[PDB]
Amino acid sequence: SGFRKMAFPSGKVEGCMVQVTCGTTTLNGLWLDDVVYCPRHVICTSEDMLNPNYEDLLIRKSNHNFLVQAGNVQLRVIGHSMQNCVLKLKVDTANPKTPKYKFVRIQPGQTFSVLACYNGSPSGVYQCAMRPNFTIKGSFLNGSCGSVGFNIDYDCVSFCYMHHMELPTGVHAGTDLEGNFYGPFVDRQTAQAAGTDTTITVNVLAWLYAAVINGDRWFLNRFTTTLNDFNLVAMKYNYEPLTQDHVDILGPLSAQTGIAVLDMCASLKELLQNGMNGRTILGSALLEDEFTPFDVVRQCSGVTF
Amino acid sequence: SGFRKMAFPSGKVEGCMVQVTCGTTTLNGLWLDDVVYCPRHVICTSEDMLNPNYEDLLIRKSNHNFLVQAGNVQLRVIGHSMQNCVLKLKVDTANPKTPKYKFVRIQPGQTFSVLACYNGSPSGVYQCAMRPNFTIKGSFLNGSCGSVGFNIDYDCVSFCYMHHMELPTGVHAGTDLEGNFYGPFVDRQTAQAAGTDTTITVNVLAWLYAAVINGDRWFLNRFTTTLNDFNLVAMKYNYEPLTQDHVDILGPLSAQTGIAVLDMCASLKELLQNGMNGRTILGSALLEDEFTPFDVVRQCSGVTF
Ligand SMILES: C[C@@H](O)CC(=O)N(c1ccc(C(C)(C)C)cc1)[C@@H](C(=O)NC1CCCCC1)c1cccnc1
Ligand SMILES: C[C@@H](O)CC(=O)N(c1ccc(C(C)(C)C)cc1)[C@@H](C(=O)NC1CCCCC1)c1cccnc1
Repeated sequence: SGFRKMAFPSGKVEGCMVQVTCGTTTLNGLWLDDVVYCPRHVICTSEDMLNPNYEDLLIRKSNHNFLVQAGNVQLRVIGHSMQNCVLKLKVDTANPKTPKYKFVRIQPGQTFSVLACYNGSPSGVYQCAMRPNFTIKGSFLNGSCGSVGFNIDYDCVSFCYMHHMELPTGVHAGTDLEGNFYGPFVDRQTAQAAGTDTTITVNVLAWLYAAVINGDRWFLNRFTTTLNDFNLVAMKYNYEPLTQDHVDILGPLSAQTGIAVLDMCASLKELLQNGMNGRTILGSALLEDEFTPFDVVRQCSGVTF
Repeated sequence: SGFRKMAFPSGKVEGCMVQVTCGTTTLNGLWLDDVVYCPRHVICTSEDMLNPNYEDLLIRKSNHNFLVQAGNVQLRVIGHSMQNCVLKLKVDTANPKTPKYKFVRIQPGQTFSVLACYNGSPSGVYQCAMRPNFTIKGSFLNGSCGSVGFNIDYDCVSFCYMHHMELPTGVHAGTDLEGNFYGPFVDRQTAQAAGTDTTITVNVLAWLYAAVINGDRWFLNRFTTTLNDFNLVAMKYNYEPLTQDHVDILGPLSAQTGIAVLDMCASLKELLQNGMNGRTILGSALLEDEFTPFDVVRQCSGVTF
């Protein structure tokens, strides 16, 4: 029993973290096979942050201008290239600790673990969701750039996020491992606004099922609703519209608990319209939306890796 | 910026997890040097759970009755002994992945990371506090027994918790790595009550400092208070009494923020007496007490390992 924001075991990713230095700027890189991946803004100076021309700045850099350090050993950089917003540094040694891996571009509302690093060394690990507005609410200090987000399936690490920047609002923005930003953000020090941050409705429902599984059920009500009726409520409260795909994804939890998805929607509707009256659900006084239906099944079934 | 419940990187502990089977019971063990540590109730059957005589049950077990498996390789058990509530299985191979480690018995209110495991394989990692009543509110399913809790200081793993049981209330109980339970709990299937679960006052204050550091400050009030006056409020709300030791431990955060500790106590007093009026602090609608002053400084300073 019990329900916690649980990250994946981070060891397979720890063995891939390296330090990348270019000039006076150091950040984190990801060493898989003989390629080190890192944010291209490693080539930026104080001058460059406001409006960098990355192609022009890159041209002034040769292989020997990138120092890559794994622990205390120095990798030899034998090639470099820019792919969208990431740099790919070819090194002369394949990482002996390279796990089975894939690069994946995740959908908004999906979750992943972040291994926060500084100077190529791991600091901690925590679970995140890609917000509907393509930000993440992480914990990142100066130098955390190039830390990665990932999921693990048995023995395979799916890398889905590289950290690039903090917005002036204090939320975080970054790329997939092909260097394409999630959302409309760009890697320059300019004012950038995130859009409206809506709540991931299918995730809240999954967490309500997790609560029922754990015995927390004061919120189960006497009503049902319809998809269209519920979504009238979701829109007023900045919740993502619920679709039949979402209902289908909740199927396994619905079957485990015997609670029809639309019945749980009606409970959520009453929760949105009346609040929680000073009660808690799974130790929280807010409706939590950073657990997917898969996350719930994993933690309530004990899937290992 | 940002503040998250952050666990330590778990790789050094992943390399120490093994599977221990005795008869039909399998759980997790911890393999350090040539010793495997695990809960002694691995020797229990269905019969034994209500009132086991562990000494008598142990006598019926020889070295070859313990199967220890690390990944898919079998360790040879060349000795066994009971130390309080843990079994120590001497194996013929020292773990090549043994990290620098220590066994530590932590104080109530201190935090640690838990690497939840099943069948010797890691499932996830999360941050926990040892409650004042010596329970932990974890996420543990059947078979999680022998999963460990730990802190890391640079290169040294301090093991402080081994999971043994779930109470009928759904909270969790376990031992240090010498097999002494935290709290009054025993390893048998009998009704066991935790006492009153009080709030870790010094941890709430630390988290309030984390909020100020992060720009969340609507709760800073115009009052101050005294230690004795504040503690009158703490007692009404089941908060741990605050001591001058606690004030001293908060010194670094007080100096970083320029907010005297007793001023923050007065803000907390108003928060306890008036609630949060539907506002949030660091994304929470409750007062969070599972961050120590050290945890806050680490996450707000970027200490790596
Ligand atoms: C240094 C780099 O290795 C990693 C790094 O930490 N940061 C970073 C610094 C410059 C850049 C440029 C692309 C502008 C060059 C990109 C990221 C800062 C950061 O984003 N500051 C923002 C702040 C408001 C807008 C301007 C930049 C940071 C701090 C905390 C968490 N995450 C990130
Ligand atoms: C099987 C063992 O390897 C690990 C294990 O998972 N559990 C365990 C089972 C028996 C025992 C005895 C000491 C009684 C033999 C100790 C622990 C159960 C558990 O505690 N059930 C409680 C339930 C109410 C009171 C009776 C025992 C569990 C489930 C979920 C989380 N944590 C633990």
